[PDB]
Amino acid sequence: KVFGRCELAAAMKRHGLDNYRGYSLGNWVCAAKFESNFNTQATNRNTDGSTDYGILQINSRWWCNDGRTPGSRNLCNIPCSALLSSDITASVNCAKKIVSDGNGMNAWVAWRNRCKGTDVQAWIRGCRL
Ligand SMILES: [Cl-]
Ligand code: NA
Ligand code: NA
Repeated sequence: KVFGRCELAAAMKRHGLDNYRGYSLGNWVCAAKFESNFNTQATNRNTDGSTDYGILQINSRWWCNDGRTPGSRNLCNIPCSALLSSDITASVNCAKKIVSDGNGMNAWVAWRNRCKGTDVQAWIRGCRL
């Protein structure tokens, strides 16, 4: 399922992302846009066994388990398939685990590159009427 920009931003605000660990809402929409293009079903079969999953393109090497990434971790204790659900809640909760450990959103390359310097409050403008 591909979210509308404001559809997504609303949900991300209901999932408590607004300023979560120092990161305003537009940040989260900006990384979602530039990781998956708002599509909860986005995958990216990284060259080795690893695979980026869902709206925030979570990597199976570290966070979830697909059953195909030898000696990966599962730091969210979820199977990857759950990220592709079209609900963002699983993707959103594992992301909160990622931003606290201390990088934080730098953990997402698309955020690090396409969002860091931009004016990010623009990714949520016009979404209230
Ligand atoms: Cl913002
Ligand atoms: Na695995
Ligand atoms: Na979780």
